[PDB]
Amino acid sequence: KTVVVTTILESPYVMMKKNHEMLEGNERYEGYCVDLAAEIAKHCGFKYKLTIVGDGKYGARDADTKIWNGMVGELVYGKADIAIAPLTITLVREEVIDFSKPFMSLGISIMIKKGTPIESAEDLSKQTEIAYGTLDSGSTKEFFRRSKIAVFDKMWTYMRSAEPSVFVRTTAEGVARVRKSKGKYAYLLESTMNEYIEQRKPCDTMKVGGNLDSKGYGIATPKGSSLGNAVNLAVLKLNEQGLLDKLKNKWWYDKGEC
Amino acid sequence: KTVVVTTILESPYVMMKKNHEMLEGNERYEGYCVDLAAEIAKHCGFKYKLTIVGDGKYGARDADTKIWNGMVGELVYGKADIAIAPLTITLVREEVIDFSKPFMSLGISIMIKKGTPIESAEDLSKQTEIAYGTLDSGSTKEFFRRSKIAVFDKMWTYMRSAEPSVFVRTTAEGVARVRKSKGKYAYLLESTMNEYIEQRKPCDTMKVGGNLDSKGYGIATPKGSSLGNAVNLAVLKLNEQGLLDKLKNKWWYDKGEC
Ligand SMILES: CC(C)(C)c1onc([O-])c1C[C@H]([NH3+])C(=O)[O-]
Ligand SMILES: CC(C)(C)c1onc([O-])c1C[C@H]([NH3+])C(=O)[O-]
Ligand SMILES: [Cl-]
Ligand SMILES: [Cl-]
Ligand SMILES: [Zn+2]
Ligand SMILES: [Zn+2]
Ligand SMILES: [Zn+2]
Ligand SMILES: [Zn+2]
Repeated sequence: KTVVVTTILESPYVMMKKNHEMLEGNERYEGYCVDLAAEIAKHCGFKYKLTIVGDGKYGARDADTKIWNGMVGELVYGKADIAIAPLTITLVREEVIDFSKPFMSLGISIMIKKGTPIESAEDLSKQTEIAYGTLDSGSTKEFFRRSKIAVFDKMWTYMRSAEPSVFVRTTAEGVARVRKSKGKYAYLLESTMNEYIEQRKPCDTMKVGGNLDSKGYGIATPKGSSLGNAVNLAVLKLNEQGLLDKLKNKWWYDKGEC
Repeated sequence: KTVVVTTILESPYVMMKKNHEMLEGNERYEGYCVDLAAEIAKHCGFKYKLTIVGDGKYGARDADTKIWNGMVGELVYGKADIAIAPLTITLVREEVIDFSKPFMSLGISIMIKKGTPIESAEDLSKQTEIAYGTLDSGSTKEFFRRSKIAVFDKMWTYMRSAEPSVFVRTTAEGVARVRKSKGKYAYLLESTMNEYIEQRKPCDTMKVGGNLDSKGYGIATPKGSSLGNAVNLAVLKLNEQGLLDKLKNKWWYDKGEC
């Protein structure tokens, strides 16, 4: 009866509360997606258990094993009933899981340390002094891996073979690498996160250029899941009444520091 | 076998070619959605007939009759198999028809004649000198009609009773009214269209303030339609390979005039 919700620790979507070690269950977490799960759960009338993805990944299909990892894997293999997280709706995932209409719109963007002489993807692609990468097992990397668009194909060719590896295991590590590389590392990630980090101390990073592509985050459920149909309508409802915009302001700007 | 596609004449989505009177069938039309239908049809392998919505409306449910009009009505009542147009994904429509993942993201925006002293929805709502309205039988009007958000509820209260009526039957009429009202009429419409018009002669209008809400356009099919599942995957594919961004640049900017 209790719906298992898989998610991933990613600020400001899901964060441990400062005093989480004294709390149990869902109360240990806070954030935009934790607030969103709370809303969906009560408006849809069900009990749920928030569970952090074991491997801490969003989800990609291994070429060798053909196995899905991350949150996508938890849904594909029956470990979770719904994923409420900043999970990008993409063709390859849509073939194996169901997504609700987008609860948030965004795009791939470039994060640089302030002062870095880069203003766009074209600039990055036509130079080597500034290394750049993205998150492993995420949609951004798969976007670049499968892209045949000139500029993006060139960036992928560079990234897939760059040494040291330009890929990071977590967004936190990518941001930390941008902050500690003295302008020599640019990080490709979704605009929403880029925007979030831009407003967090030490305020030493910035989003440059426009978005490279346009995507959306949706709540995901196993293919042909009964719950998915209802959740999709619940998300549409929450959006129309301004709850999602309200949540965005609360977690991005009301808590900003720059 | 031939899929009936309902659409609406709305530049730059669907426009009659200059020499359409000498052409027949689908060849009479051109535009972003005509290009999009052409893509979906060949990548999904089907013949189709583009058909303009009889009443020229997007679709709303009459309170008295409870009947759906516009393109939504054509799908609900079996007159068309798919609607390929700038049809906004909304809760009330989602209850009766199926939408693909968004092929375009946008939001409600304000269109004003250049020079009009209005910079936001709050400004409009706290004054009466400048009348403002939206399109009848569209999602923007239903957004305002059902909204309980303070500012939007106040604007709806004003609009529903304003005299002369602030509602227009077509986007063309709303834009014309903005252009001929000498700053005394502001028009609420989706940002994509606002952006389009801003780049068309006489270049006397402009989009002001940020978007009031965030929405998406999806391709619509009758509920539980087999075609919908496949089209949704086709749209996801087209987006990932940059066809939609390519189409946007072609119909909005490559043809701009301001
Ligand atoms: C963590 C986040 C959200 C900033 C992100 O930034 N670049 C990405 O690839 C992702 C993950 C992506 N949303 C997904 O679902 O794989
Ligand atoms: C014509 C267009 C697209 C500019 C528009 O602008 N305001 C609206 O309500 C609509 C129609 C809407 N997209 C719909 O589906 O009802
Ligand atoms: Cl490597
Ligand atoms: Cl009236
Ligand atoms: Zn609620
Ligand atoms: Zn290496
Ligand atoms: Zn094609
Ligand atoms: Zn009247």
